Amino acid sequence: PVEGLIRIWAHEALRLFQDRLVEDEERRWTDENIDTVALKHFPKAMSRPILYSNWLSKDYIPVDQEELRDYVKARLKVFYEEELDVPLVLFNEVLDHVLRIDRIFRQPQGHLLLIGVSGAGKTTLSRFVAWMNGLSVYQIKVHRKYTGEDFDEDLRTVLRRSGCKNEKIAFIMDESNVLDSGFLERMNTLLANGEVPGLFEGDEYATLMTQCKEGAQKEGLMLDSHEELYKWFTSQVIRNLHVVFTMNPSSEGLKDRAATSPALFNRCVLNWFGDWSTEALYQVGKEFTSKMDLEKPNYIVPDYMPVVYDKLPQPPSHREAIVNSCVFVHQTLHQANARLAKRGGRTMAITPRHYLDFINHYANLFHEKRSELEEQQMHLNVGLRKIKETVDQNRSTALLKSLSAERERWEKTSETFKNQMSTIAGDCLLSAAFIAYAGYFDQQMRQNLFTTWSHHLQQANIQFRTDIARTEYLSNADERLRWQASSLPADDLCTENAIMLKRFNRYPLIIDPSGQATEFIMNEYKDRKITRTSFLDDAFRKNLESALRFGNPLLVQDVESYDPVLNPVLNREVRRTGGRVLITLGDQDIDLSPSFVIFLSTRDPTVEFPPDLCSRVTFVNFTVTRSSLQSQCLNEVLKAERPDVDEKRSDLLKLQGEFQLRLRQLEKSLLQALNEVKGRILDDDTIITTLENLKREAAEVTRKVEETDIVMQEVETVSQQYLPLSTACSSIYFT
Amino acid sequence: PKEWIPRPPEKYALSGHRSPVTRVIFHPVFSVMVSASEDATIKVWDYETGDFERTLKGHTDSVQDISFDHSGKLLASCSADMTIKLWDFQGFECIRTMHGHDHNVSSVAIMPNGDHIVSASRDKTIKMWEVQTGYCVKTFTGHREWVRMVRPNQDGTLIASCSNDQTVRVWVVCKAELREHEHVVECISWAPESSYSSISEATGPFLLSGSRDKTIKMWDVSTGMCLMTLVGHDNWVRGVLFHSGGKFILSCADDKTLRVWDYKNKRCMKTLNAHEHFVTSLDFHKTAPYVVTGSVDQTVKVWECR
Amino acid sequence: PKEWIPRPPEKYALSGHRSPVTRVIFHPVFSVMVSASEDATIKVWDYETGDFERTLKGHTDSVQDISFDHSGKLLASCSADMTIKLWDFQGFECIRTMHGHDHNVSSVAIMPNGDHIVSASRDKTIKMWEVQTGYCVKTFTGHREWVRMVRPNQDGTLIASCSNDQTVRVWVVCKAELREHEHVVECISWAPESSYSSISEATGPFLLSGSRDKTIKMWDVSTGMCLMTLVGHDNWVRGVLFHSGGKFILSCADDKTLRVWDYKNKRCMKTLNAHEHFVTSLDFHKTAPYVVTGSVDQTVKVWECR
Ligand SMILES: Nc1ncnc2c1ncn2[C@@H]1O[C@H](COP(=O)(O)OP(=O)(O)O)[C@@H](O)[C@H]1O
Repeated sequence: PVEGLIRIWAHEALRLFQDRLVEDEERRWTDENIDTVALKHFPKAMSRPILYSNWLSKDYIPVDQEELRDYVKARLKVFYEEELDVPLVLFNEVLDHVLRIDRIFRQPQGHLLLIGVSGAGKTTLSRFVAWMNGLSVYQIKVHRKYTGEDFDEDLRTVLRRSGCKNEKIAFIMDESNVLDSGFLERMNTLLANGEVPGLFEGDEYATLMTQCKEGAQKEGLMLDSHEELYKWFTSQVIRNLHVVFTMNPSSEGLKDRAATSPALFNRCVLNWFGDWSTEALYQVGKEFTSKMDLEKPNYIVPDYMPVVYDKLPQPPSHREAIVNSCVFVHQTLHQANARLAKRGGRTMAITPRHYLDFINHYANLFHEKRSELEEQQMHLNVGLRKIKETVDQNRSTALLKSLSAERERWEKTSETFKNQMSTIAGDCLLSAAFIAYAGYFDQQMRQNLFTTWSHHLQQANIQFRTDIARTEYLSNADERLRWQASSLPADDLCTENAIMLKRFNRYPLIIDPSGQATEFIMNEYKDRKITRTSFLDDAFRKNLESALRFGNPLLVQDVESYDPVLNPVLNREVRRTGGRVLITLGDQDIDLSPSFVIFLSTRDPTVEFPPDLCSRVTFVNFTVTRSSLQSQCLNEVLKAERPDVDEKRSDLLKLQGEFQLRLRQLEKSLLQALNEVKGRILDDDTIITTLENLKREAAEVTRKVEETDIVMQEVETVSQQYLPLSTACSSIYFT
Repeated sequence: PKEWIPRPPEKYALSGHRSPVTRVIFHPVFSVMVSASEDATIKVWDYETGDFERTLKGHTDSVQDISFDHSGKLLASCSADMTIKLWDFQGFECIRTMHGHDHNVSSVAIMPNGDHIVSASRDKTIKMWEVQTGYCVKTFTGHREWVRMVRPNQDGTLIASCSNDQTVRVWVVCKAELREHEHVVECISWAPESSYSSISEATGPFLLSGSRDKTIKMWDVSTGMCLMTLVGHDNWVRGVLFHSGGKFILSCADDKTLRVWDYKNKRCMKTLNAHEHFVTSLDFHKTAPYVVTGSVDQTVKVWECR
Repeated sequence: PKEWIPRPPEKYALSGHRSPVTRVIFHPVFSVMVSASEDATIKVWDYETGDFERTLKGHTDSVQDISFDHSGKLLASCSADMTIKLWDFQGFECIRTMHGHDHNVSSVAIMPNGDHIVSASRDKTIKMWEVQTGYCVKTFTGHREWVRMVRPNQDGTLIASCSNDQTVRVWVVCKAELREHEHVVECISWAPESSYSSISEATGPFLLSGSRDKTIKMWDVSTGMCLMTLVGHDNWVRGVLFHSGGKFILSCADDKTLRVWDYKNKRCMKTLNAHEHFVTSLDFHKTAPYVVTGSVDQTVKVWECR
């Protein structure tokens, strides 16, 4: 009908004069003026999601979003089974992007330019769309000492594979290899004409003519002249080959590329792939945490809504508020790096993979902490049920009053379990936000970020507990003592850093000026036979597979000489060949141990990083702060002046350590030993000796009080004399 | 095919447990059964092969009973920690947890249409819930004591309940009170359509009542007349259910024995060496020739039917 | 007597699988069907009664394909755990297991003579094994990548196969390559001898090939000339088979529809809304008026022919 012609008219309008716009105001302008001109020239014509596809029929038909989402989800499951198996969530605009790359791959010479923020999936989405369209994907690989001759060899081989072999090929690449001066000319010619002269000279010309002979014979056309066969080769390249370039949204880069490659902006099709809008953030947060039990029936709405995502439900639900906060904690990083740019600091790229790791850490921490808390409450229940049995049934009264304090502590911990279920979600939210977003900030800005997040959550009436330290929640005493025994400085910042280096979703960088963090991370994983190398080391190529196959962790320094060959490792583009896991490196394919992690470290703390590493690696800063410096400032001066007092302080602190550990072990042994017997406690007499032998070993708490008194009374010799010196000297260091 | 009766030996004897059993059921579609326990655990074994698949954790106290939706995706469980947990059997993780019960929950039952769930607890109240949201839509009361078990009819309109008050109460979402029992009523079971013709010549709707008085009594739902009474159990009855064809009744009691009752002839037909310790509960597969019994003996034996 | 065609509603709708379905096939002799699933399992059902018969578990990874000897005793299966398992369909036990494929094996096929078995796998090679010993006797090569499926002709002298290279290859125990598909080729079907007359009206041997283009094509094997192209599927093709008499072609595609085509007129006639999701495989009973379709949706449907 007429209306269908209007639909295709408007679809072409919105896919030619809206795909390359930058700001949302321009898009609103285009859509509204399309509506007005449609009203003017032709008095459900304009259903909001104008959409067209050929995957619900044999030809180009309108489609609806829901069944398209179902189809692409099933086909993406098949894609997982076939190629990569990287869990990808489906939000709204990804469908639009998928249909757009499909449309351009349908067109001959369907070259694409995708202006998108690094980490936004502009490569893997293109691979996914290319896969179902019968389009094999060829990606360039960059190694050390990469020259133009290697790239020319790749171009010769693939042009043979596309011209004479007659198989459809796509070229999804980014700036990585494009940097060199000789690279740009070949693409400026290829995207323009489809043939690149002065490239096939030598015996290569003769052998590709020989191959084109059999190619033309198989196609069915007889050719026996070099020039006409070369024309057929060119026409085949026009038929089969596709090139997709992905660029970061840099104004200077765009101007330079428009200057040095007009055909790249003339022949290719433009798509401002861009960054994820707040709608996309809301959709990802909603759908990735839809399976989690974040529902609170007793949620009360505040009067004032902090609105960072529009079109919210007027009454919001608890999960809706949580995902709203998940959007807020991502816009807060934008605000923070804006402040850091305005003050004159160094800013890192803000990529959606940060948000993805934030949500993954949210789910992981939520699951783990809920499980542990329920397990300990189960222990509490069985212990109370075994003490009440003892009560129902002298040495028995002595044994019942001996466990009186433990019984009181357990009973007091029991009744607050509802409040512990209440504030699990907010605590885990703040924890995950600190894990993901606070990687590359100093102490003061980290505190500022946490304070703003706390203010936002308080404004939203989201329940969380403030009387708990950031390092205390994410780590228990045992691992903290292990870290302190692994040459980690005893301060909150390095505690957080150790939490990053153990509990992470992505492989990290270490920003260490002194190299003490290298010693700490070498001592931590020494049991797994840690080994160290560097990017500039010539044996690193040999060492990579030796680390990967046997699973021994690898430590790599000097990341300012970064080799992109680790790109599959960072993204974990693994495949399962049944009982084995296979990974690719461009040169060779090798197995992976189930347990493997690579450690990356940076020496110079002021190195600006390209967004390719920013989007695929997290950050930790081993900086120095006021109290942190004061610690070794007091230790050094005390050692220099009074060796005896320093030795006494070290011994007292150590003896506090293992004795606190002993107290914890006694509590655990009194809990578990009580539970793991079903024979009425009174009836058992072997039991009474052990369950009153361990309560009697809990009198070392008074010894612990004794050296506690000693340390807090003998510290006045130091802390009341060297405090001003330490304060002035730390101020001196920062000045 | 309406006449396969259990016979020994047990097809499989699964003792991979560290505490007694409370309930056992077959998954409606997939060939798997599940078992509840007092150790705050729900265990998933394949009865067709007898291999261990996984364990479901998350409850903190004794899991009192478990129920399945008609679809076979939504799994419900209740325990003594006041909570009713909804489990995605596909994803194997607690979709949501329920709060509001004042004291211990004995049983829950997903309604056949799979949109609501109803629960029975020690506060002498019956609560019906919205599965998708977790909001308590309504609460039925009138019972005097612990509501030991509640079961809905095949159409969801009528829900029956038993308690320590010895009165089986039924109401339409008190229609009838059945107070003549000599002792606590332990378990109930709606009669299937297959037994309608058999019951008619033996003498709706029609309902059972298993009790701690060592008797099993069949009932008329509308008028509440005790249609008959099976006799012969030596201890407290814990589970009563009909055969798939409605011709037999499979029952268990604490007499360490599983009995098969021909209610047409009003007599016990067959008795099995159920378990060394008391028989907790039973269940009869709708179609396949398998039946299962899990006992307070830390074992979940599967009888084959001939 | 060559014109019974499937029509709705289905004779049976069996939902026992815990996972999607990869193949469905009828036994040559007994009135039973057999299907392989993603859960590393095979299921044997009775299509006449629609009742579950058994499960030949033993595989570790997803069983993708299954094939029978004519005698009905030896059953072949292949799965992604690198292996090919030969089973006694009388004793229901793995007679033997063969290894050697470097990656996932997609398809196997017992030759009609029952002396050897051919297998195709992700490593772009085809291997021919002894049925009674399990020794790799032959290894055809030359595919660039995954051999999606392999089939021998009626006498077994000639073997055809389809891969991701869009090049349906045929060779004697390379004779021909068919390389004018627009996309990956999923399934093939050696045309029956009974079509030799009808195709002569429509226009050897003669070979089918369905592909991700939504295009089924019939081809001359000896000359390699593309003979015709049925189009009309709204998604990827996954299965194609001729009618018993060669008068119609039944095909399955991911359009949630099973199509019945008259290739003489070169047009669709009948369309069956098979399942709510992807249809992965089909089969035609050689004599009985029934067919089978297995879908991603975990449901196997037996379709009544009239
Ligand atoms: N929407 C998304 N959902 C999940 N993962 C994503 C998404 N976008 C990107 N990724 C991650 O990024 C990796 C590939 O990103 P890529 O397409 O190379 O983006 P870029 O080209 O900007 O680096 C994958 O390993 C994937 O895990």
